Amino acid sequence: PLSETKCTLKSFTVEKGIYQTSNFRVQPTESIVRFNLCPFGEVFN
Amino acid sequence: VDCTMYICGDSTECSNLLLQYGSFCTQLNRALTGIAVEQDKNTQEVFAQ
Repeated sequence: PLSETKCTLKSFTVEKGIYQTSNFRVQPTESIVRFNLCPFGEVFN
Repeated sequence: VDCTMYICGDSTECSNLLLQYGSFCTQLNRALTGIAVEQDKNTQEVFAQ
């Protein structure tokens, strides 16, 4: 995370202060899919 | 405001194209940061003399 800021200033000298490096995101663990009756027991049987 | 995420929601398909507009993504942050940096300079000089 230190090396990515020096690429933002393009400089090898990094002045004393706070610099905003690229954002981070939390990433997803998994997908969650969540969802009468036709008379096939009355037709087929 | 993060241009990359705002414009393109979490999707590289849109993220790729954004690379073609160059600095439009970044320079906004530079503008906003340019604002937010001095926003504390305002409060700095007004209240703490």
